[PDB]
Amino acid sequence: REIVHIQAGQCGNQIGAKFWEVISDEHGIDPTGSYHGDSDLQLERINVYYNEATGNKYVPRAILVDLEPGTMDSVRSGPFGQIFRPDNFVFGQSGAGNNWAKGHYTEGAELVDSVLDVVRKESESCDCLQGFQLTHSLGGGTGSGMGTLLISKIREEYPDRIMNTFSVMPSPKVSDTVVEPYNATLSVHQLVENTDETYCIDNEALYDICFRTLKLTTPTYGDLNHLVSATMSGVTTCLRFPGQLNADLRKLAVNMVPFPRLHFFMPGFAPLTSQYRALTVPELTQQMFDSKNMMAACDPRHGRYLTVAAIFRGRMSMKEVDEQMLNVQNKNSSYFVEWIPNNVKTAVCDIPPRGLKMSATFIGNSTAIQELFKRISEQFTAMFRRKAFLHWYTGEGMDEMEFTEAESNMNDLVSEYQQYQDA
Amino acid sequence: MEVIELNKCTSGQSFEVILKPPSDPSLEEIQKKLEAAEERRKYQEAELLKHLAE
Amino acid sequence: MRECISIHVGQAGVQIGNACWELYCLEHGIQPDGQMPSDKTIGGGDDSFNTFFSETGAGKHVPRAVFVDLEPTVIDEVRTGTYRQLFHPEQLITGKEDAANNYARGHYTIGKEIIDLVLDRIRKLADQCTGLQGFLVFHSFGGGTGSGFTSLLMERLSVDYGKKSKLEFSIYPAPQVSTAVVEPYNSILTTHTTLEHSDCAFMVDNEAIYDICRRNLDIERPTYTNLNRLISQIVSSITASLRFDGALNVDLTEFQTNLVPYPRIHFPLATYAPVISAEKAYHEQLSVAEITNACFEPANQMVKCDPRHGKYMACCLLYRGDVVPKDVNAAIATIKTKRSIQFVDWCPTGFKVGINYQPPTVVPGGDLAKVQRAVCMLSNTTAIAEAWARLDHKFDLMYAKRAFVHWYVGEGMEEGEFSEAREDMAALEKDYEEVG
Amino acid sequence: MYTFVVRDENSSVYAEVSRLLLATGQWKRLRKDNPRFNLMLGERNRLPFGRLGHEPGLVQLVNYYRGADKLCRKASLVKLIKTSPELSESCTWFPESYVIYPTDEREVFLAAYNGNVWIAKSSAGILISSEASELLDFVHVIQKYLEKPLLLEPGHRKFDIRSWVLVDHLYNIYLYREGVLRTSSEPYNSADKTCHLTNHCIQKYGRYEEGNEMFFEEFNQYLMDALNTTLENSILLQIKHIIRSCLMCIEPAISTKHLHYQSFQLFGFDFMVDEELKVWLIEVNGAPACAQKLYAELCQGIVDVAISSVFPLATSIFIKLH
Ligand SMILES: Nc1nc2c(ncn2[C@@H]2O[C@H](COP(=O)(O)OP(=O)(O)OP(=O)(O)O)[C@@H](O)[C@H]2O)c(=O)[nH]1
Ligand SMILES: Nc1ncnc2c1ncn2[C@@H]1O[C@H](COP(=O)(O)OP(=O)(O)CP(=O)(O)O)[C@@H](O)[C@H]1O
Ligand SMILES: Nc1cc(C(F)(F)F)c(-c2cc(N3CCOCC3)nc(N3CCOCC3)n2)cn1
Ligand SMILES: Nc1nc2c(ncn2[C@@H]2O[C@H](COP(=O)(O)OP(=O)(O)O)[C@@H](O)[C@H]2O)c(=O)[nH]1
Ligand SMILES: [Ca+2]
Ligand SMILES: [Ca+2]
Ligand SMILES: [Mg+2]
Ligand SMILES: [Mg+2]
Ligand SMILES: [Mg+2]
Repeated sequence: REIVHIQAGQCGNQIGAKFWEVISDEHGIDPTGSYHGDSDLQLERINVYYNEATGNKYVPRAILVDLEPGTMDSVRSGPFGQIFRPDNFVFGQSGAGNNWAKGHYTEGAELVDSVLDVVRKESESCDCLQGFQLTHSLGGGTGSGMGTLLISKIREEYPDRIMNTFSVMPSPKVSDTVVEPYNATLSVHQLVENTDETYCIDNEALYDICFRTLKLTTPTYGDLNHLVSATMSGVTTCLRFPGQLNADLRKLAVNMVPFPRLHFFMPGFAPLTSQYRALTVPELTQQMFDSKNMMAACDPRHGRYLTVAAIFRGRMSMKEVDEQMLNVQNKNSSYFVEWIPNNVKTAVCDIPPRGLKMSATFIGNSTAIQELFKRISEQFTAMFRRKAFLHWYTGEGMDEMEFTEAESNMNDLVSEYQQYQDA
Repeated sequence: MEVIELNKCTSGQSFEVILKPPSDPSLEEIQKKLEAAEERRKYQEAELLKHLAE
Repeated sequence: MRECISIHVGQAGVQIGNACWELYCLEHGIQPDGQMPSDKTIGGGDDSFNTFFSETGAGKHVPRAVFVDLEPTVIDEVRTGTYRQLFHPEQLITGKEDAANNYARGHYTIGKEIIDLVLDRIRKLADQCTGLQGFLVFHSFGGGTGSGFTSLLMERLSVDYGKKSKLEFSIYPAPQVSTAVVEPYNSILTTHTTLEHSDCAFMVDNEAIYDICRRNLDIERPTYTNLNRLISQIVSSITASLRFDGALNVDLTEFQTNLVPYPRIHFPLATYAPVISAEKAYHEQLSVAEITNACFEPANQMVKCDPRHGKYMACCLLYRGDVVPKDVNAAIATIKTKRSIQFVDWCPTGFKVGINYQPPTVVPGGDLAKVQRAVCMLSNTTAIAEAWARLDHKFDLMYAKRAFVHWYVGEGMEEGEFSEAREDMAALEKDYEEVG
Repeated sequence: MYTFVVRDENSSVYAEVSRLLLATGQWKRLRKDNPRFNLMLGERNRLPFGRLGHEPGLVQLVNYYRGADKLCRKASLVKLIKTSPELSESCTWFPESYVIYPTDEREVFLAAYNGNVWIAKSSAGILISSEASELLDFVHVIQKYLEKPLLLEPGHRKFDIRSWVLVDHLYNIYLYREGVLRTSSEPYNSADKTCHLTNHCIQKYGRYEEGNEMFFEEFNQYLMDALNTTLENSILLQIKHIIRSCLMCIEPAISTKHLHYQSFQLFGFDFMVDEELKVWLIEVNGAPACAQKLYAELCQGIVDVAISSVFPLATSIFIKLH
């Protein structure tokens, strides 16, 4: 049950590269694609993310996409850079100028067919493809505009497959250009329609975690990406390792998404330490439900959980885990909807991440995520009411009506979350 | 309390104790329902592809 | 001699089937390679164990069994495991991708494409029967395949084998052992569609098995292996009458005659005792009176409910080991004066008793201690309706908001099937109420 | 902390219990339909006992015993006493009673009938008569009316005694040390419902004791002054005997020992005393109210004995009947 991974644009490729570093290390794959692990658990489900080539070589089922060569040259020169299939680097030269229209309609449209050629070749050598995961940001041009164009084309060619994204949401605190709210608003509408699960990663929350909790005076994008790659490893654990769970992409979406448009998840991770100290189960459980450990800058106490997955990694007492999960649900009794019985799942995997004896990953489908879309909507409207910076988009053939519709659609999404928060 | 119907073999025995006395869809229809669901899936997919074509 | 065909559907059905056939082989002296030295008739026969096992000319005893699952990982363990040589490859059927915890996907989308293959493989087993009795069907309520494909299969079995009995062993969902959030939906949908096709169904609540493993086996965190080896003991005691010489419950029809006076109300409660830890250093053996008394303790039931607040329609006691009728009757006498046992007015207040002198077999290296005597009580009591009420309430909570319904409509199921199935369950709950 | 739900808004006792729980700071009240509670203060009718005790890792306790209605309905009580061998048709402390439908006992009542005053009543409507035909013309119970009650002086007036009994989850039987006499203000006339029915509403008067309620200290002092005996000796021994007999009779049917959820329940036993100082059981109430001045004490006792015993917090007012 193979998964095809796609990483698009600068953010998408830098976070994607770290993800492949982390899980190659977990599966025992060295920078040359040779396996040197010591546990058969590492190979049991290796084909979910890796093809097997002769010579005992494992090659990520990964497609690297960008409209300029720079970031993918850095990937190819990076650690584990030689592990990727050279044919799977698909790139242009023009760039997308942080412009959703260039990614979606002009520059990106010139390149998308060759990306689909690589997707098709990867899918054709799948015994039984589960679906796709895309890593990208929403605030630039290639990941945002060409990324969502890609999702639309993949849906057209594979309408019965699952599509997941790890989507980095822009924040003025960690911003490259002023047009990020435009690019994000245009993309969010695409994601509402064309993904089954979107992990919402807010650069504001990542920065605040690095500065306030990790005691990093000057966080870099690399520091932010350490947190993301750790979270992506934790959320895919149940696909990658022979869990008793027997989970695939569709089962995850069925259990997490009660209404088709409400599929935007707040992820979280624990521990986050500024260390050799042993973490007890009560500490792990308390931290993973703490707003300060969550990676969308939304307060869960401002909304209600529809569904929650909590994934524990390492050797620990299951009985202690259950006692803490019950205790934390008591402390948050007001914050779980009561019309979805038993909507908090506990999963456990024996293999711990590197450098930790135990950890926990949190995935919440919370109505508080509406705060994230409200922030974007506000920043969008402050500029759009004066039509500021629009010429960059109308110069690529877009009309103002398409902005009005995208804003209306996101405000609708906010209304739907509020509807179920008060149910 | 009366014991009745006591049967014995080399493997075991059985009996009854009384404490007190008292006081489909056809093949064609299944095929039809399966085909109706398939057609609804086909209609929903055709609406999707029309939407993507727009 | 009349053959029985076992059909195991989805992960729970298959893994429980593995545990059962392992135990059967130990009870009958069949080695994992299929050889059975005690069987002096080579290549055939009509002994009682032949109801469950056919024979090849080479002396191999082959289960009359089909394993079906929509993804291959569970059945692949059968194909490579200890008892791999026992089954013919045609008996192990796998698809490519599963039903994703979705009744509609198992019933309509994927079921439509594999049902004809499954029936062909069953027909091949049926063709080797001289007098097929019918089917024993193992499955979960909660899984997409166990709920959705099973109900499709039961419908087609009623078409293709109209005069044959069909018994179910059904795993009822409990959040303590990994459930999907939509398992109440799947359970109601499959019960509605299967109700008229099943003659007698034994529900096993994973919550009860889980708690028995915690309390009596002192297992902190029961695994599926722990659960299934206990379930297989109970299944074996229920089916022992079909596989050994005897006069009680000797064919599938007798289960209906003895346990089910009303067709829709066909869910007998199973209670089992004793369950004793094999790691227990010092253990005193329990008498006939003590194990019979334990049959009226909710803590030993396969479904947690309170029979004191229902009425009995029928009651069967199935003993294994050192038990003679005189002790059974003495124990029953004492129990009647001390327990709230109320029968419906149109049924006799009585018990059908079966004794098999062979004590229960335990898997070497298992968690269950060998005991000198054990008993399984099968009682049709209205108290089991509590399990339906619990499930219908969870269904109602979610369906009022239409939560997760789009996953089912997306597979071509109509929304009206939800309320149709729920209304059938409402009438079922009312039926129990009128009787009780 | 601990969690509870309230499903009977009309209960004075448990509104006070809920008040105390919240005032401990270690209990949180949830919405009525939240399944993740430790403690259910349930509705009087159709309480969903079948949904209790199935929440992973939650100890669940409810303030009603499933099956206790057998004791707390009039026809049920008659049937239980007649058909239970530990109580017997020869039961000496329960007035001769017959169940009559408008299983039926019309003929045996007519036989015994053939002092002949009976009272017809139901838990669903009260007629005291000396003639058999009038009662039948009027599920009901016909009970021998106690023609010679003990009459308080001055006033020549009837009364009944209410005892409060708490049965906890271990089936310990606790008799609250304070009972109430509910008196008639009118003089007793054996030759008008007000002098024959002691109910508070029917009387509501106040002339001899406030709200027609006399408590045990005054009643015991009266028994000493007028009859040279005590409340414990002449009456309370019989009351404790009757309470224990009733509750032990149904214990195997209702006990929650070895059940997946636990029950406790507060009961209201009502007694009559005749002029020979013999005590008669009249009825058992399954959802009693309390006397206004005793609410504080008994409700705190319920929290100490029935709730905190299962859910511990970070002299006894009860007599333990054993
Ligand atoms: N006792 C027991 N219960 C099981 C076992 N396997 C799964 N379950 C229960 O079965 C239900 C889940 O259904 P499964 O049988 O795994 O699903 P399936 O039939 O394979 O259907 P899909 O995987 O959705 O296609 C849950 O309630 C599980 O707890 C098992 O081996 N033993
Ligand atoms: N057999 C009997 N002999 C004499 N008096 C009787 C009697 N049965 C009932 N009574 C009188 O009738 C009054 C009310 O009768 P009953 O006990 O049936 O009403 P009730 O108990 O349902 C209201 P509550 O639940 O508050 O007690 C009692 O106070 C008692 O004085
Ligand atoms: N990344 C993940 C991981 C899991 C992970 F748990 F599998 F790891 C789940 C998840 C959640 C969940 N629930 C969400 C909250 O409501 C209850 C169900 N149930 C399940 N499964 C149940 C059925 O078997 C397969 C896994 N998985 C979701 N996303
Ligand atoms: N977390 C994280 N965010 C990034 C990274 N690089 C860029 N961003 C954010 O991504 C957005 C800019 O998009 P980018 O990927 O650089 O543009 P693209 O190449 O056109 O897709 C802004 O919101 C940046 O804050 C990164 O490496 N990590
Ligand atoms: Ca160009
Ligand atoms: Ca033979
Ligand atoms: Mg950039
Ligand atoms: Mg499965
Ligand atoms: Mg009353």
